Amino acid sequence: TRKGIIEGEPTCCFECVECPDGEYSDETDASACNKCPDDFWSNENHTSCIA
Amino acid sequence: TRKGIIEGEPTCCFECVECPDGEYSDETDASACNKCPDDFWSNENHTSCIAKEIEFLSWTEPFGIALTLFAVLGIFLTAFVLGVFIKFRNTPIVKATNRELSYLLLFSLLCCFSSSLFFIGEPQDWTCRLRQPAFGISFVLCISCILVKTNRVLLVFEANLQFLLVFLCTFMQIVICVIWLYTAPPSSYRNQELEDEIIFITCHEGSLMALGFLIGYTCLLAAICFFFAFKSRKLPENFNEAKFITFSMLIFFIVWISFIPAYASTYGKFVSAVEVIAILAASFGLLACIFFNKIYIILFKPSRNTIEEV
Amino acid sequence: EAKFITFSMLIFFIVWISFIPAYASTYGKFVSAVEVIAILAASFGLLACIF
Ligand SMILES: CC(C)CCC[C@@H](C)[C@H]1CC[C@H]2[C@@H]3CC=C4C[C@@H](OC(=O)CCC(=O)O)CC[C@]4(C)[C@H]3CC[C@]12C
Ligand SMILES: COc1cccc([C@@H](C)NCCCc2ccccc2Cl)c1
Ligand SMILES: [Ca+2]
Ligand SMILES: [Ca+2]
Repeated sequence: TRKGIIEGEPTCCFECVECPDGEYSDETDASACNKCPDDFWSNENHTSCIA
Repeated sequence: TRKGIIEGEPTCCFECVECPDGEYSDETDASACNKCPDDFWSNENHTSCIAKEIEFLSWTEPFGIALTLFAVLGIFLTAFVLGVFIKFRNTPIVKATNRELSYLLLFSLLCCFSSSLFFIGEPQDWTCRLRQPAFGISFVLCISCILVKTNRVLLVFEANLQFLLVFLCTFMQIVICVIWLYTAPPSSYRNQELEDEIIFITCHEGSLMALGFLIGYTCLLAAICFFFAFKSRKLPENFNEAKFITFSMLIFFIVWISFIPAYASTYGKFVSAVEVIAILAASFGLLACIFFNKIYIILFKPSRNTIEEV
Repeated sequence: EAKFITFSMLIFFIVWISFIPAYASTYGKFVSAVEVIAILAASFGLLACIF
């Protein structure tokens, strides 16, 4: 999951937005969703890459 | 495009990240992506909601035009043969084989050819309710006419009656169709489980059990016809019509056994096309393998149109 | 062997035409399976009818 902006609120106030398919997030409090490399795709849970 | 937080930097500072596929952003400076609604999909710029493409076997698709052309050819050929038996109604060849059965069979072949047309176009609820029953009933009526036209078949039932055989053989499958259409009728089903940019229109059979009974009864009748025609093929009665019935049943089985892999391995609109082809093929087989020879003798080389020859 | 030649070529045409709506819209292993089935059906039709 990535962080999303609530406009009118400080930067520490974010919402959790599911990563789109093909993009993974393997960390906690990651700003953007990381794209999988070539010949690789995001899991069902979008947490890493599987070939 | 949407705004993305930079680590350690205030809200005013943000990175522009293009909208994911499927979602769109209409207003500028949007903090989040909005999923396109149902029936709608993201455009090429992720800014608008383009209606998802609707896929079905179209009448203007090359497959649709071609299969309609061939079905119309079959209709014209069946009308041709029926008109030839009407013009030379009382010639010995038309008289020998029961001509009322011949008209019934040709009407049934017209119905078989016309049943394929219920597979081209956008599937409606009544269309999906009518598709399988129509071909099933029409082709069972054809097989029944052929089954009473062969030999050692009228006799075994007797131990006219021709219409009794054809009526029961069609009526059992009509009962199947009524039970199916009353209990679990088919319908039309918009699928989004295929490619997500497309809504694909299917027919939803109420139960594959009723479809299985329909197909199995249509196959059992043809198998009985083939089995009885096999033991009569050497007879030259009615211009070797027993061996020509054998040929028609063999074509039926070739067409409907080459249909299982063709149906299973087909995905998308063209699945309906598969069915059409099979239908057409079977019908054509029957027509030719039952009629054309005789028709030739009726119209060309009429010297064989004698009681001795037939 | 007129009927046998005729039915060999009928099996050929019928099998290959039934697979036109499949070959037109399919991808992956199913394409190769379609090709193998068509080849095996035409070959078996010739073998059977002729011999
Ligand atoms: C829709 C498309 C794909 C099919 C087009 C083929 C049929 C409409 C016609 C064209 C050739 C016809 C065949 C041409 C020749 C014969 C020979 C004929 O053999 C004979 O025993 C006749 C003997 C004689 O000539 O007196 C039997 C019918 C048959 C198979 C005909 C059956 C009907 C056929 C297959
Ligand atoms: C073989 O004789 C027949 C008797 C009735 C109908 C038909 C054809 C025109 N449709 C088959 C229906 C195709 C089918 C098969 C399995 C599961 C779903 C579906 Cl959709 C042939
Ligand atoms: Ca504030
Ligand atoms: Ca700072």
